[PDB]
Amino acid sequence: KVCEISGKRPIVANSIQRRGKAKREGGVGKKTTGISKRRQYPNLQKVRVRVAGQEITFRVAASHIPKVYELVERAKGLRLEGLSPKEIKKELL
Amino acid sequence: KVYTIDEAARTAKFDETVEVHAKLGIDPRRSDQNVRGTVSLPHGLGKQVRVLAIAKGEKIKEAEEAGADYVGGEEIIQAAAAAAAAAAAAAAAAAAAAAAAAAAAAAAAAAAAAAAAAAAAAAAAAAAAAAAAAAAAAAAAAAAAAAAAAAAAAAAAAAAAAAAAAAAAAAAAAAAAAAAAAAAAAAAAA
Amino acid sequence: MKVILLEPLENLGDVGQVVDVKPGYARNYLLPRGLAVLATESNLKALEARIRAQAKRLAERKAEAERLKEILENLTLTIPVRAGETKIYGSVTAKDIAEALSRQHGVTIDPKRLALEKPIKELGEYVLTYKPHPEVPIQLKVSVV
RNA sequence: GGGGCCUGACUGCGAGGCCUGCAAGCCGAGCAGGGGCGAAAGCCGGGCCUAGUGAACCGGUGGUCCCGUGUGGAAGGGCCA
RNA sequence: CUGGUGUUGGCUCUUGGUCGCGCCUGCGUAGGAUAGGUGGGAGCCUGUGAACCCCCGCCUCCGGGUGGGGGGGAGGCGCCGGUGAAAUACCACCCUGGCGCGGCUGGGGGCCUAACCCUCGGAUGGGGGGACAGCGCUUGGCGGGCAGUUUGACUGGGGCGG
RNA sequence: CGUAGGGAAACCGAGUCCGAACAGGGCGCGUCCGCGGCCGUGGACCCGAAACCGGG
RNA sequence: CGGGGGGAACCUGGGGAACUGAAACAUCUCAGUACCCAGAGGAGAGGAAAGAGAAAUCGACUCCCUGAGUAGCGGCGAGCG
RNA sequence: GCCCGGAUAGCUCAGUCGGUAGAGCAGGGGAUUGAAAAUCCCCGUGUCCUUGGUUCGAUUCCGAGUCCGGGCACCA
Repeated sequence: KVCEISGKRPIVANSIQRRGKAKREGGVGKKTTGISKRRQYPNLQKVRVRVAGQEITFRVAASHIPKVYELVERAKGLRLEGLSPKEIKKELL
Repeated sequence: KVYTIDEAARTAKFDETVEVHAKLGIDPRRSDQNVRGTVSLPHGLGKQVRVLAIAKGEKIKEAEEAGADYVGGEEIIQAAAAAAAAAAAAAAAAAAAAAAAAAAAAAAAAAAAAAAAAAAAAAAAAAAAAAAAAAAAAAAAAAAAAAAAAAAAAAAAAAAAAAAAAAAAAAAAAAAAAAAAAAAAAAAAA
Repeated sequence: MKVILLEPLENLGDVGQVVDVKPGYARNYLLPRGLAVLATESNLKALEARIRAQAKRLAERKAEAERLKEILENLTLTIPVRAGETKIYGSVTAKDIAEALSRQHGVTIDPKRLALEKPIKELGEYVLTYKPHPEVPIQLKVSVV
């Protein structure tokens, strides 16, 4: 699925099977022996976090984890609470 | 520091026991190497350059006194060929090699400067100066050096004896300098 | 992972120390247990602000002590106690000392930051020390009438 | 068949023909370079002759007047083998 | 299925590889004796406490080699000599193999809990599992379960044979 | 488009390429519009599959 | 306050074939085409240089004609461009 | 094409960390025995594949030609 932080989402890429000596060595060169569709997924993970009172998890690509510990630091300077686990995350931008 | 400080020898008494040591490639490619037989060096060093040469019965006068001491003739060729506890070096001129009697019973000899008659000739400076050392199984290097009284006269091996580095065909990088002996050791670039 | 401490600890301790750690550690231990915080410049500069304040704000009570040292370090008290012979009839605790010295020179003094054991009870000459850190020994004189 | 010196089992070219759907295949006098054998006339561009062979593409070697993506060089190409 | 990496953390035990540095290391024959090479090299060591004796580690070719600690006191070594291819003290670069601490990365083995995961009369918590598993990226492998295809011509029909 | 060609190219030019070569030999003198024949690309003379793929 | 659903084509974006061609076929082609989804509007996209590319150069983007079947790409095949 | 491993007595093969050439087995004689084995004893076999070289010499160190043994690729 998609990173709640970055917007990263699985992308489509090819899987190319080759054979042969690279031209840059012995030579002749390589020959593609099959291409096919496939996807690459973002490295999505789970981040449970305290914040205000309520617990709040993120779905986020590993690359962007820190970016959350940025928000929690930007979140301190705010008026919040009021039984709102999800309504926090929303307000957490 | 700002140069290779020889006068940083400032461990006993009279100092002519300092040295220059290094290392290079081990059996590089497939032969080895060879130093310049008594490297001429920008100083004659005022040394008692013991030239035990291989002269004729004619070069007993001035083969000695071209910066040296003793020289013989045919009286050390065949008479001193039978002695294994008693009996620099010039070379017999034109081509008369010394392995016909003087290799009988690894030494140290390249040749002496050319003239076709004399040795202490009408221009003779490069004839009494610095040492030389060939291969050494593991490393090699291992040369002599200079005297106790010399400010700038000791720093004479930068582009001369440490530029003997002109007989190492290929292997790695032929330098690992480390000078000074019989007291301490400093090491410097060339 | 750059972080600034709080609760001292082993291998990394006394509060406010910046020290580097494994993100897993910080993230799943220090930060949630409040044993340290992100070494963000946001915080880092707010750290400077805890030090720059307190630190110098404390050369006040130190330089101010020497400003009060340089009035009583030489000045004399003199107590006209009602005494008999060499011995005294009552004592002289600091609630007197401090007080007498207020009404004698208009200076406040803690009856506490002194160097007093017993309440004198004896006429002669004594000079006690004061507090804290660097100390100021005040000079006093005991009398009759 | 036997012996002597040899390396023309050449490099640069090829009038002109055989054969022939193409592309291949084959013979070639003569000129130049620098040679070999011969006193010389001359002969030598493998083998008495007709089989022992495989277009291009893609690579590899060794050369080399060439090209070198702003310029100088590289990288990589072309050319000859 | 599997290596590497991420998510991924603490604390130990254990070891590799390397390079810093510092200590050792060496016994074919002759030769004082356990001589690693090549060059220096006629002077050094000792109150910056030697000769001689005991306790004590380590190494061994069982001959010795070498280090700590005690005592002690002004004396030891090399040159010379001789044998050997090479000779002695002492200082130099120079691993032939081994330890001792350093750094740099590498591996196993334990224990932990806090990520992840399962559970619990609904829990900011309690149990269990646990840095593994799961999932991302990447490496090689197994792979008619599935897919796309190819399986030549001549030929007294085709195939078989040629 | 044509008025310049040769050479893989650098280039040279009525020449130039191979070559050491004043041997040889190889290559080296219109356009625009209409119409018609034919060709290449699109079903390309018309009708016809067995089938393959996507979404229902 | 907004949204929702509809709209012949046309537009952008997310996904994305096969017959076919290569006179078999896998790389390649058909083709980012057909189709599915989401979105936009009278249009949509793009748009003011971290651009081009060899010019003391030009100066947002879009569209048309050139450039040119050139440069190149390519089981250097078919073909693409 | 590129990197490994090897050669030592008739056969299969050990090693100075540069100074000795050896097991085992086959092979031949001698003791044993109703025998053939297994036993037990003695004796032959050496370009240490190849020339060079390091060194005081070399059979192990280095360059090397050589033949087999694998190993991984590649093939227009």
